Amino acid sequence: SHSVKIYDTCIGCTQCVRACPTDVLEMVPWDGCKAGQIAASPRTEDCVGCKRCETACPTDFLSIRVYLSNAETTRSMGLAY
Amino acid sequence: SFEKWGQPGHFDRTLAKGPKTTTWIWNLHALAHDFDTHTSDLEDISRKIFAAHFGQLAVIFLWLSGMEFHGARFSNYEAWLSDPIGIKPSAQVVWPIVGQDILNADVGGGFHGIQITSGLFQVWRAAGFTNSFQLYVTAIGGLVAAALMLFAGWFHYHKRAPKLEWFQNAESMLNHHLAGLLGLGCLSWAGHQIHVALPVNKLLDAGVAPKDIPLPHEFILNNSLMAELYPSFAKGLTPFWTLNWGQYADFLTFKGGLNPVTGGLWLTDTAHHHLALAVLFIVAGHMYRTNWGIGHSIKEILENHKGPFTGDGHKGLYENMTTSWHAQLGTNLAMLGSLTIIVAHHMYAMPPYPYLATDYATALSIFTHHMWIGGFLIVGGAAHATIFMVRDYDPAVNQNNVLDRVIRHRDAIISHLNWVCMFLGFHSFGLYIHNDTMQALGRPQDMFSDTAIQLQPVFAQFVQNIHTLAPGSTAPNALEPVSYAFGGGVVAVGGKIAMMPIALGTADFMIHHIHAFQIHVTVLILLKGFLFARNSRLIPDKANLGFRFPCDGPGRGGTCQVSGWDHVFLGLFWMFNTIAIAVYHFSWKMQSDVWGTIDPDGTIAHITGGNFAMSANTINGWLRDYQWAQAAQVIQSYGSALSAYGLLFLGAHFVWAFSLMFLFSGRGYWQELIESIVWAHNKLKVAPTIQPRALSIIQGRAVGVAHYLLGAIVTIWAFFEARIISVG
Amino acid sequence: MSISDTQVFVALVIALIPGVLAFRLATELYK
Amino acid sequence: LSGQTPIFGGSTGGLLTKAFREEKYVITWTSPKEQVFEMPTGGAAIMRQGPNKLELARKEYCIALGGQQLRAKFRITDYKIYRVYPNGEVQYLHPSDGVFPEKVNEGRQKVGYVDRNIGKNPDPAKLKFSGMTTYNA
Amino acid sequence: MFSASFLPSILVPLTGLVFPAIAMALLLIYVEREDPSGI
Amino acid sequence: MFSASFLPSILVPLTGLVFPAIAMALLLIYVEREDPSGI
Amino acid sequence: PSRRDPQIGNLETPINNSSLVKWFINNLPAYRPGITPLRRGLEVGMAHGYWLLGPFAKLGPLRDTDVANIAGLLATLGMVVISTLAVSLYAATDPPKPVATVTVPNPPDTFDTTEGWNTFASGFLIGGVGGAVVAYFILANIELIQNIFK
Ligand SMILES: CC1=C(/C=C/C(C)=C/C=C/C(C)=C/C=C/C=C(C)/C=C/C=C(C)/C=C/C2=C(C)CCCC2(C)C)C(C)(C)CCC1
Ligand SMILES: CC1=C(C/C=C(\C)CCC[C@H](C)CCC[C@H](C)CCCC(C)C)C(=O)c2ccccc2C1=O
Ligand code: SF4
Ligand code: SF4
Repeated sequence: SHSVKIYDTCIGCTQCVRACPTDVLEMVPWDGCKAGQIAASPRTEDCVGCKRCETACPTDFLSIRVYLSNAETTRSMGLAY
Repeated sequence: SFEKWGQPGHFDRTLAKGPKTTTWIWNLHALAHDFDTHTSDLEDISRKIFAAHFGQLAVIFLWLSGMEFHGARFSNYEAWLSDPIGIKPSAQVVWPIVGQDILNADVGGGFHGIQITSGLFQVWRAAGFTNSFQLYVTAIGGLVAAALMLFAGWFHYHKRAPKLEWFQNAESMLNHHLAGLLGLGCLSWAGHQIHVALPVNKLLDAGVAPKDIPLPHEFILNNSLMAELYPSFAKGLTPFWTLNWGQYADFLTFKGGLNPVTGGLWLTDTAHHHLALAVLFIVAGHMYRTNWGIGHSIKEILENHKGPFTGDGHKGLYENMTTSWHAQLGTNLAMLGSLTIIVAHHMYAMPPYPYLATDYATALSIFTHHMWIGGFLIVGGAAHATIFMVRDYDPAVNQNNVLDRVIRHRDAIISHLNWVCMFLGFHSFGLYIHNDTMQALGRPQDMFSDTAIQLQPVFAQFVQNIHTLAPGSTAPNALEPVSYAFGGGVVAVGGKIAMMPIALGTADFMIHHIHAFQIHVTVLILLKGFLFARNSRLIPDKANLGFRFPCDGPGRGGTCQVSGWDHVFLGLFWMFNTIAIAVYHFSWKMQSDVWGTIDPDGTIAHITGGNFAMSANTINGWLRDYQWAQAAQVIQSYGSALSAYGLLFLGAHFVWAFSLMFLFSGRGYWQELIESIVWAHNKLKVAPTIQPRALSIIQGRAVGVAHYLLGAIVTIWAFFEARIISVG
Repeated sequence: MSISDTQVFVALVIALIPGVLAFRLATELYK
Repeated sequence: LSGQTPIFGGSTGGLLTKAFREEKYVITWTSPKEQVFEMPTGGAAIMRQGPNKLELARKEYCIALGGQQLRAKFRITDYKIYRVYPNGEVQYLHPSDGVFPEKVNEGRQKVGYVDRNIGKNPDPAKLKFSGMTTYNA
Repeated sequence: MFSASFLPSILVPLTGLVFPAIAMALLLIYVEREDPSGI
Repeated sequence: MFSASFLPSILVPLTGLVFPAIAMALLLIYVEREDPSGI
Repeated sequence: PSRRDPQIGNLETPINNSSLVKWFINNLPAYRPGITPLRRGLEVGMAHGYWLLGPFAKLGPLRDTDVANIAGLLATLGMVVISTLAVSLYAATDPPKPVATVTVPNPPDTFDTTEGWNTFASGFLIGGVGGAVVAYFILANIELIQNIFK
């Protein structure tokens, strides 16, 4: 659906992965900082636009962003009907 | 013992540390009372509620006693005593300095000041008040009782505070209150009435030297003058010992109508009224079960009423009514609101005080005041219902109950509701604008009044009729009809109407129907927020997240304004509309075909001339034939001694536009402007340490709606206040 | 004396209470 | 897929014609105890013993129940969710990590990345008459 | 006539004719019904 | 009237009613077209 | 006891599953079997064109003039025409999800198809015109009862 954007400032507290109710994140193995596993978006197709995730990102200039696209569908719009 | 106040945030652990930014100020005035948000304990909560109630009562006593005192030393009462017609009561004399010197409201007898409109002297025409010194003592008593019960609150919180089982005896609560409070107070007031009120009322028929009229001590044990009138009232003959009450036909009677010598009704009826009510709900309030092993087990009554459509009936409702508080709050608020508005809708056809229908200024002031309070608080009742829904509930004790049975089929209810609202809405308003177009289109035969296409509310007419001839058969021991707007003779005094029968033609139809329309949509909004409070078809975390929050991000498109109190925002807008047009309708009719002047033939020359049958059918007429009259003097109503009060109607528009400014705009814009001003101030080394931050969007919405309501209501009260001054 | 639309009234009291009450008391016994 | 459902009379927030003709979601777990609980479509019910089939039209309700209701309250952490096609095909959309860890594995899905500072960012000032955005490095 | 309205003029025919008509029609189609349902 | 003919009597309805009718009908059937052709 | 599952968004209230109502709804020309779509259109047109002329017959702007009968006739004529136009174009653009939402225990009929809809519209037109003229004839002689004077 919409697009997701990842950066390097992921400290690795993993408050975003516990905040997104849409299963669009996972901590893939990293090496750079003490994190060793940095967040990423494997399952964008279920993005919702709630962006409760970066509100859970404590990093200065929060490490995740979401570029809110234009190719919406019944899934991205979230209708029970 | 003064070392404790200046330690702010004493009740919250978070905002107690320090004011980082201006936000810390705002919340200080926001969480000072919801101490349910402080702990889980309850005895503390109850104690706080008791003390707060005592404080409110204290300020009550204070303000009433002070208003008395003003009435004693700066009010032309005792001069207005001998003549309640040719003198207009007043108070609050103007202070003679620059700016307020021309405002001397001179009301005859040289008494300047401010021509008030609250009709307290009317009470002081029934209480029989001669000299202001007794009133001085009254104020002293009021204030000392205020201080007394405040001290009592301090004691019952700091030294001996009540325990916890002291809360939930609603049985003894109802018994004590219902019986002891209401019945004993009412019968005591009736005893005061018969002893003093009607005697001096008798003595106010022909100028019987008011102060010379004796004092109550001259009637406590002096039964001679009490034996002058009412021969059965020698002592009483005490025939109640003999169970005979036929002797007492002197004072304790039943007339039921207007007394053209008092400007109000016959006070004897009110006295016997109060007697009957007293004993009636005394024996009522003696119902429920208490400490003598006798009475209803009320938590079993509701268990019994179930059936096929019921499911399981009213099972399991007391945990809600006692464990939680917001429930009780909401229901009692709704009931009080309704009760108040019926009171308003009530006391313009049965004036219960002397000189009420003859005094055409206090009436609508009291009416509109109470009417506004009614709605203005029933919406709050509904809001507290919703706050109960979000704060207090249970999945366990709420299986299939009459409560749960609606929350399972809400969609059908609300869909049919929307259906009804749409139907009524255009069925009324589009019809109205249709007739508007027809009148503007040289097709007058397509109008809808009597002189055109017909419709007549026969139901109201027939009910009023069957009310007209009530006495004799339905009311044998009754003399006159209950009122005179239904039927009877046009009752009046002087060249001044008291009450005439009211006519319901064609224009009544759409007016009542749009009343119902707006009430329907109001219920729609409020109940919608009610049901869709915890879970929506898209948001399943509402109760999991709160009820005071702005939005849930730009998911699903937009989601802003999905809490509940925004529902009540929209609802309060709508109820504003409702009550505003309601008071419009009431004022215009009761100044168009109920009120005016009178000739020796009883010829009622009304103020306006019956304008509904002429213009209250098309929109352009509604602005012409109402506000042309409602303002044509306010433009020039200033510019002399008893005119100088340039009213803030000219002033309220400004606050209204300033209001609407807050609504249409976001906040990031203001935040950036703030940051630029901060840059400048920091360049000149004046940067305020506490960093300013723009308002939160909910805060801005709140201040916008507040200013909106304030401006509107100020405008309208200015309107009809000056309008009545032009005739009263 | 004699009557008016009140006879349309006494007609109106029928066709809900007695009407469908008798209808149910009939259809109870499985046509 | 178990022939059993919690004790629940009925309601009107059920399914629509979009459900049995476009998609259904399914969630199951293990509740050897029967406790009263809430549901997102309005109303309450009480669970069954062992396998517990809850079938639904959307996805977020199952996630809300699993996260906020099941393991947050009753400590059941073996619920599985599936997406049912209009013909009957089923997709094990989750658990795509088995144990619901949300951070653990010996190796994970590795395709694509962006580890780039934002101060230096591609712009329409440079990317012109293309169809892409700032996602270049 | 009297203080009532036209009603006794025309309310007999439908009760006299058409209601018997539908009665017997429905009855006849009832007495030929299939199995095992019938209304 | 004047030196012109009836025309201003009846030439508004077709422009007022029927031309909008065909306009919207053609438009609606256009906004549902198949692929990849369309007129 | 729902239709197939008590958790579905449907209820067994005794207004949508009463034997009286289901018998009364099944045998309507929209559902009663043993007929052609042609007859369906004919009958629906008959009914509607038979009642949809009064609502403006004595109600139109020519209400009390001495012609309003044929005026209402022409009005309802144009009305049924444009209604047929509407349903025909609906058929023209009809076939996304070529079904109708089914709640009657059985499917209604094979009436659910484009050319079926077209034939139905034709029969609607015919029956509507017919109901129109026959109502106009009933209403023609104001003396229709005056000759009877009963
Ligand atoms: C509405 C209102 C108001 C008013 C109020 C009122 C008016 C109230 C009332 C109240 C009252 C009116 C009260 C009273 C009370 C009383 C009582 C409660 C009584 C009791 C009694 C008793 C208890 C007795 C005792 C005794 C004696 C004395 C002797 C011996 C024997 C005995 C012991 C029995 C106000 C303005 C505020 C505000 C607004 C609104
Ligand atoms: C003006 C405005 C601001 C700016 C207002 C701010 C930042 C508040 C600043 C504090 C105020 C200015 C202090 C009030 C000062 C007192 C009122 C004293 C001044 C005297 C006046 C009464 C004349 C917002 O932050 C905002 C946010 C969301 C929606 C709309 C708006 C909005 O409209
Ligand atoms: S984006 Fe935030 S929650 Fe996610 S890994 Fe980085 S710091 Fe942790
Ligand atoms: S809106 Fe935010 S939390 Fe929700 S799916 Fe998209 S990135 Fe994740």
